[PDB]
Amino acid sequence: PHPWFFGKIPRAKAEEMLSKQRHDGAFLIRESESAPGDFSLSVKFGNDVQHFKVLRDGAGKYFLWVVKFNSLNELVDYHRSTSVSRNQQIFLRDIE
Amino acid sequence: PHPWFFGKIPRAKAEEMLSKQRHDGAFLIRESESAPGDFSLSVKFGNDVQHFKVLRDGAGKYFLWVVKFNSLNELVDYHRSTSVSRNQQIFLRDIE
Ligand SMILES: C[As](C)(=O)[O-]
Repeated sequence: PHPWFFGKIPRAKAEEMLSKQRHDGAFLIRESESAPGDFSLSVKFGNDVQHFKVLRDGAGKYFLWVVKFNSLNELVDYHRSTSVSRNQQIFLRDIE
Repeated sequence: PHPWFFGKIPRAKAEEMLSKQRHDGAFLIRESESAPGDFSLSVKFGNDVQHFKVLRDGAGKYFLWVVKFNSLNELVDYHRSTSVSRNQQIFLRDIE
């Protein structure tokens, strides 16, 4: 079916299992104990095993985090080294 | 105080100006004509000029475009190459 989707299992169990795997990035998507319905992402990284809430927006799309800005300026700067277009490498550069 | 803000200049005027510039990336921010109140980004690129809508979210943040997925599958594979931590470099690796 899916080697990474162990459905509903305890956060502890996961933490237990992952702490064994011998590689950073070892993960699995389980069903949250706390907030039902929502899935969580457990991953091993070093001497720990972190979790990430699998967020969903209005539209239903999935995502772990996205990049938004507090000011036009913060947006601009960011986009001097990260494309403004989603299908073309376009980086902002001063006029001039 | 800001060399890239051109207040309320016609979209056409922007193009005109920007098209003269010599570097892919030249740009300016203006008050959308077609949207009294919103800001738009004009960036010179290739023989033409592209325009972007500076969007705002329910929290009133600024952004141009984000990365979200229609399926958990998509989200995972994507995160094999892209960190899942906005503060740490962690890439998904299958379990053993
Ligand atoms: C948030 As959790 C650990 O219950 O998936």
